[PDB]
Amino acid sequence: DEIDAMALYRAWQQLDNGSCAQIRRVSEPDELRDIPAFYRLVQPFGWENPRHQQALLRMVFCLSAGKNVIRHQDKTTGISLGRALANSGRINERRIFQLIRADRTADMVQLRRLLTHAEPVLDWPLMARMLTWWGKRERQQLLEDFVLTTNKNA
Amino acid sequence: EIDAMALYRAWQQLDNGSCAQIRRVSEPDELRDIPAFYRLVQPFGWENPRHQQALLRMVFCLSAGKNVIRHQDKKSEQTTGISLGRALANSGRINERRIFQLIRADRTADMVQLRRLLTHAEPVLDWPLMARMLTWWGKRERQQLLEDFVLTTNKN
Amino acid sequence: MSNFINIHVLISHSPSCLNRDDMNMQKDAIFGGKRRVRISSQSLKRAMRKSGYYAQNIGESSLRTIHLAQLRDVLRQKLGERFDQKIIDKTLALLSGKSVDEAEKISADAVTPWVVGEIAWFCEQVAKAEADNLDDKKLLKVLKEDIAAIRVNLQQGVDIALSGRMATSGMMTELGKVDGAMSIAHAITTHQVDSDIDWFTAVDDLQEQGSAHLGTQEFSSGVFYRYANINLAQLQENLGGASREQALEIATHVVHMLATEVPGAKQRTYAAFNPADMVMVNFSDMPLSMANAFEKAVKAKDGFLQPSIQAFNQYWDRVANGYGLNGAAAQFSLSDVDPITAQVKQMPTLEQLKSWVRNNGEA
Amino acid sequence: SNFINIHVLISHSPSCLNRDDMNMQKDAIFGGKRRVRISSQSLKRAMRKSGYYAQNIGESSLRTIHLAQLRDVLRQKLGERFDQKIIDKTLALLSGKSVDEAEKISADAVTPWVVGEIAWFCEQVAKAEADNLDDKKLLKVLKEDIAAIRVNLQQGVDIALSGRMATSGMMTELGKVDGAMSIAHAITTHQVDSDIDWFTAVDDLQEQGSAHLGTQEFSSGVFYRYANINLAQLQENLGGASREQALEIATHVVHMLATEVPGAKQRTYAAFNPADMVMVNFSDMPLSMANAFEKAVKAKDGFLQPSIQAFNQYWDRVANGYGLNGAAAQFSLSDVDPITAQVKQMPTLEQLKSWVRNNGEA
Amino acid sequence: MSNFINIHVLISHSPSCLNRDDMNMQKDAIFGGKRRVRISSQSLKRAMRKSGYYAQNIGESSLRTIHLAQLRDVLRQKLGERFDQKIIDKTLALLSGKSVDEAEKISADAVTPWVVGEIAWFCEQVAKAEADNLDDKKLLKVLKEDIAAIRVNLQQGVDIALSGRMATSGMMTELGKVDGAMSIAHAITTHQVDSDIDWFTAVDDLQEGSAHLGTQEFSSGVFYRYANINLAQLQENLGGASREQALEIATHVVHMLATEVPGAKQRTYAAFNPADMVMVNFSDMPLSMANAFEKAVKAKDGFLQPSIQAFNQYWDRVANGYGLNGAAAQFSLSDVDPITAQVKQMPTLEQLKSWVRNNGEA
RNA sequence: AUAAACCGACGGUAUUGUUCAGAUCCUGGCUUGCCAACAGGAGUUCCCCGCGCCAGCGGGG
Repeated sequence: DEIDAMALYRAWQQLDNGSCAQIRRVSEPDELRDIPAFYRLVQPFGWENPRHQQALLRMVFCLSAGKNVIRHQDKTTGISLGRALANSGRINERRIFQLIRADRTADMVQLRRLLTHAEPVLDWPLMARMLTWWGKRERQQLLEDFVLTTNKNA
Repeated sequence: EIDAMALYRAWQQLDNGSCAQIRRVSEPDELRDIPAFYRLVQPFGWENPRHQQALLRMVFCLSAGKNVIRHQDKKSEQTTGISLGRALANSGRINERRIFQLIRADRTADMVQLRRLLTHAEPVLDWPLMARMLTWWGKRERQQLLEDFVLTTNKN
Repeated sequence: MSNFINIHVLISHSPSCLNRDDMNMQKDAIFGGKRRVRISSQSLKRAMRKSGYYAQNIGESSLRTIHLAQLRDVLRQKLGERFDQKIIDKTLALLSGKSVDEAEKISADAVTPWVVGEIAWFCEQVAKAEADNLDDKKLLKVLKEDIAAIRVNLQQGVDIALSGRMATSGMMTELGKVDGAMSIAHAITTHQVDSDIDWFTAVDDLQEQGSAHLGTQEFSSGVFYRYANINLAQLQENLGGASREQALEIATHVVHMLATEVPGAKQRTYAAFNPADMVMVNFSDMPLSMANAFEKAVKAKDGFLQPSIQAFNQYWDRVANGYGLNGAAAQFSLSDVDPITAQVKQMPTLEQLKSWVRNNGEA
Repeated sequence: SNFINIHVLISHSPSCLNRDDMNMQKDAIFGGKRRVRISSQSLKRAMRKSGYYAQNIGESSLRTIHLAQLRDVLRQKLGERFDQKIIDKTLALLSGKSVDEAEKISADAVTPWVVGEIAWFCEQVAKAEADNLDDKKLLKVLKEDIAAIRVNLQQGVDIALSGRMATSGMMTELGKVDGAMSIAHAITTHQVDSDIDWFTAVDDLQEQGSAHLGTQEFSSGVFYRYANINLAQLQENLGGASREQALEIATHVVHMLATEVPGAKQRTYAAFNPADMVMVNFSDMPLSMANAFEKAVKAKDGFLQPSIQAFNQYWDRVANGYGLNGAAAQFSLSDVDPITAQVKQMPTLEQLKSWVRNNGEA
Repeated sequence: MSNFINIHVLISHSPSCLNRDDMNMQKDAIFGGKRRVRISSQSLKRAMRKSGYYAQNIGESSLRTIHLAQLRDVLRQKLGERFDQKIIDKTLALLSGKSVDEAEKISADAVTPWVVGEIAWFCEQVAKAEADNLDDKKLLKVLKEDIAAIRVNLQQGVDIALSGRMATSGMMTELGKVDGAMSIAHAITTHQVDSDIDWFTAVDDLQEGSAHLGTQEFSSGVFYRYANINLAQLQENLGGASREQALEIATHVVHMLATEVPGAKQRTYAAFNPADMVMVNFSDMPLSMANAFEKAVKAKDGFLQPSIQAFNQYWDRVANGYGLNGAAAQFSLSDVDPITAQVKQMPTLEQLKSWVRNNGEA
């Protein structure tokens, strides 16, 4: 039983402009593997255990949108990514259809572009767990949350 | 179907003439031109092409010098041997940005850079590990090299 | 092996939207656990019926409708100089089961394919009621004996002889039931597809340039695999005992259409007018689809086309050798390839392939 | 061994080879997971009504049962229940040629349903001789029955292999002919993602236009067909009967399983796919290999390959544990192979049928 | 072999962003498993309509809008001296429904292309309708008789005759539905493109210290544009116009497709490049040469030359395999020797245009 | 040879027509890669042919 802490987020907040600049300048998570500042960032949590590597790549990749793109808000349960993107009001549901139909690296890319455009508020550990698994049910649940919230706030 | 450490040993025992012929080479493709290479690498992989590229890489690295790459067996406490990244980091003479450029290089170029690093580093490492990484030399191996270096410096 | 003729087509399409959902999304289907873009077989069929090539080489297509109030006017226009309006009304009334009122709008049970030739024929046959009066059920019983005589008039149909029809009401439920004769599959891509979205706007000349919410249109390119199959005997029967050679000519027309015709959906704005890159035809005792050649979604080496051709040929070799099939098999490809094996004869042009079909695979 | 086991893995392109009363694909829950199903009756009809069946079984040399050959035996099997004169009367009414006139070819054994029916006829002509209605008078009232058995006496192999024809003039309990081949429900080896085709019907006279809407469920998938053949029962219902002939029929069954497909919506979806794998194995007891896919197969590179793999891997550990023994042969279109030998690998289907025809001997 | 005229254009563009997303992303499309930079057909068409060349050689473009309140005032201004305002209001109300007047904002269902000529003609008709007290239904019945007379007005609004018009409300649903006549594809690059990212800043002249940041996606690329004109449909849409009259419009479309570039980000990315290849061929069946680049072209000496080469080779393969469709003519600025011989090589563009004017002859 | 046996849920169907994502923007300022160094000991140079041979000289590849 090993969980990635929320400390990562805090670390990302506290990290210098240089390394964050190196990280933001990235197209794909493998190119995130390419840069050293990433390894220096993600070691404590950590990177040296392959069970965690994919999850860390996704999480850090999403955070790489910007220092204050993903806004953490404490909670019964906190606001989910679907609810967040829906509350933002800037996102069109078709692009989320795209997101659910995307494959491998592409989806993450599509996800990042959304975050930058959304400036969402959400409970970071939830998004962290969903990125940890990112199965079919995470996708489906994301779309469900978005559609239901948008339908409930129209 | 795997290349042994014997090659390294062979490289150690080979005379100065052939070593001189091999050492003065710019690219791994240019290594094909000289016969002493064929004589050296004959037992291990020719004519099975699956090893050829790898061999070209390995010998090329070895072509850095007779005692540039210092071999050290893995300690029973170590569980894994000292890696190329950890070696280059421990040497202290190498700057990380050149390993960045090493990860950004393509085909022959990277080997050119790698050899140039070894001569400047005089690293100690477990040769089978370096051989194993050189056999494939995929993106993951490169990135792993960088991992070892950066992580070694940051942690120690 | 010479009753069924199998048509396989590999055709690559540039970015387009050839068939839509109820949400205006690209029709898709899951094959081998991977998403494939799909084109409806009904779409291909109608695309063929309403094509210019069909009009030039096969003839006039059937008129499918429920509106008998318009159909009576059409039939009165095209058959008025040959028959009396009351006779036509009684004819259409007998066939459909509804009554021709001279009203504005009376509808049928469902969409029905009508061919004017067989209707004229039924006018001639119901003109025998102008003779010594037979009861309509009597006349029906008379017509029941010789169905072939009715199917001879279906040579002005053919699309009905190919795709069949079903009647629920009228006299057509007992005289117009056509079963065969062409089995066509839904065109699916040989590879996995992630559909793109066109985010468009509409500039208002009296307000724009200004802000606006955007619209979406799902589109994608892809290498489609079309399959068709013709039961020659059933076609001959459907045309009233027509000769085999005739059925083979029609078959060649089907080959050409399946190789060239593309559904006109979104073509004004996307224009994916691409010809087939491969067309193979093989005669067999039993229908055979090569869809399982793409059960494992082909992955792009130099595009999706070449590995699709390659996979197709490999799977065809495996199946052919495994089940000991002996055609009568010919392949036409635009690309230079390494295909095999004898005797799947390579045809340099499409017309040579069609000619090879016309001569019953021996040419 | 007495039983022949036929296992087929066959992939189908997007289609709908079997519907329920609400125009939806037939399914079945296996291992807690939904599987698309093709009912056994659909497969068995697709076989029994096929042209191959009509060629190799509809026109077999053993389809005609000549009653004149069964003169002696029928006399000694029914001598306990009826008198000889009654039997001779019945045969004379059924053939209908009286003379004996020994064919010089008197059979050794008789098919059960035959003695079952002609016994009934014996009873009827007995009570008819007691009433008494003359031969013509009673032959008038037994017309449909006599014709009904007369058509059945010319379809021996069809009845022996597939059973009676759901409307055969059979009455007695022995007239209930089962077997000799058992066809199982074909289920998918994996969990299926069903697609919904959303179609319209264009009106050529109002293309503006209000569209006629409709839906139809369809799905592609790798199905596992199972079937078995009871050779003893096949020999008994053709009795007869040499084992070699029964094997010769078994080959036809193998071929039909490897090739034949139901015709449901094949005019619009055309799932004319051939079997990608088929294994035959002799046994003292019939066993399906369905539990190979009890845990739903998940797609690595398609559903076909991991299905083949799952099947073989199941056969490896499970085969010897159960009473499978030998012998077995497998015809497929793709490696790998089962690590276990004693399962001969056949390059073509014809070699496999030839293997079956020689009682599994190499 | 002369109803359809096919236009193929190869045009190379310097680093730019000619078509954008709603998120400042370059429009793209996946072809042959590779990403291509895309320019939407709508962008090309509008880029043609609002071009000065169109204004000089074809005429005035249509007014596409929903705001019937603005259009009311416009029609009152341009048709004020020729017609009564009572008639204009009623006409506009009849075509869409139902403006009347005095409303600050009247909006139709969707953006509609309006030409003032059609509206004036309709005013001439409804004037008679008001004179003889014809019911609007009867007026519709009369107008529906001769649609060609309505289509004659599209000579002052050719972009509708080329791009078509859809109507939902008003009488336009019965009289204004226009099909064809020009089919244009989305422009895609013949090669794979990894889009570059420009990292720009905004210097505050009142501060020397911290950085601003901005990202703009851009790329250079060799685009393949395909167009197709159905001449018969074009003549029909213009009210039975002569073929000679349609071919001129066709030539103008060739010129615009060869020269016109969308004005997106051209102030910062001046990508004003002419086409390097323009081939036009007459066929009775529409043919796109997009599959020449399914196998994405790889740069030898740039992308342009191997694009021309691949194009020519594919055209040769299609020509040989499917037979020669009809007359063909090519115009290039490149050092590439053509391989197929049945295509007339044109030194200059105006010679190609002249070749098209004469129906593909000399 | 089991509420078993024998045992199709079947046939018919375009989802279609219209649509720029547009306009504004320096990534700027500061940096030695320096210190030490014979390439010299060595006649091996792998296969034939001719003539010598306390020596070796040649001809081909």
